[PDB]
Amino acid sequence: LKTTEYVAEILNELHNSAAYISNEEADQLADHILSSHQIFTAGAGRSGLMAKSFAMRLMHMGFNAHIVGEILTPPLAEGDLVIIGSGSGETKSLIHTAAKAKSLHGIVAALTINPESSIGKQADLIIRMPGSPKDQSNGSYKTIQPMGSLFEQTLLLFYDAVILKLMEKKGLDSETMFTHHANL
Amino acid sequence: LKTTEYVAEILNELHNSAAYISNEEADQLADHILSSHQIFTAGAGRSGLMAKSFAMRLMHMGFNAHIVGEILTPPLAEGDLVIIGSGSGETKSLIHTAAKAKSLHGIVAALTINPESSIGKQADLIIRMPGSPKDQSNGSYKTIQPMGSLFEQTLLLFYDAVILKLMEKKGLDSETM
Repeated sequence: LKTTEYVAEILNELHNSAAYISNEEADQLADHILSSHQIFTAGAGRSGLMAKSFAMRLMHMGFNAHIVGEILTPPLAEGDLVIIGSGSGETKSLIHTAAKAKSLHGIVAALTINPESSIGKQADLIIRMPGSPKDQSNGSYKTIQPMGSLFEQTLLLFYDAVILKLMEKKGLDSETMFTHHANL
Repeated sequence: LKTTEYVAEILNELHNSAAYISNEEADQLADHILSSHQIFTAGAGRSGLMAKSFAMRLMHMGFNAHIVGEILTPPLAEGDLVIIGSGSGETKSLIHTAAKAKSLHGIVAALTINPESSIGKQADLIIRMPGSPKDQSNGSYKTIQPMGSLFEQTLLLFYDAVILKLMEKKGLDSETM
């Protein structure tokens, strides 16, 4: 295949995966971002990178956004949000993050294939992601890509869409858009 | 209005945008990756995040992948490839990177909206990205999202498409990874 055909193939995969996400949980996420005084994102590897890109945009929008596990991460307080992207829902690091977060009476929101997983079970809000063996045998999910790729891409677009819904709720657009980005 | 609808909006913007890329360039980037003995990715901010995603997946295929500007990045020798993602092609940190790389006889590929930009003029391979004033005035390029969002999403999708082409050329699939 041509590289551009692979791009288009990828975008085909992302269609079946996207829409399939439930609005009620998603749109609830945006309200939590609006209330909580602090917001933390989290993920491992490539999912970690996507979490970072979301926190970057949130900061640009002027939320007190943070990334779990960086050098200058502040302590979570009661009420703060924690957003966790994890396919498996099993990554031991992020289990600990959710558990520790709930103990401090933070709110945990998990984005995962497996709502029943160790991370899902802890979450106050689950945004269920496609990729289940049931989804695959269904025809509701399929992929040509090495493991993680489609789920990681779904995180990005999903995160960026949450950005759009926050702009809307705050009455802004990609033209007005004043972003708080680094200077030096 | 609803988040899943905005997802679809983004999907729409990507369909118009993504495939808008030239394969002659693309497949030659895959060609270069298989040639060079060391591969370096590069970017700033979010584009930097995408390039880290690339290098990681390139690492997974057993390529000699690194990311410009990390603690353990080794020195570039002649022949090596450096892949640079820059919307405007005018990020100062990356201009230097591009410059230094060529000045060391490395091969430079740049993924920018502006081929004649500072970074463009330094590159051996350009992968022109969608977003130009022309394409804007044309009515072909529209984005409802904060600046760079679309270019960045595109970078990621392209990088993962390039991974797939590399798998094809190496005769492997999702399983063998």
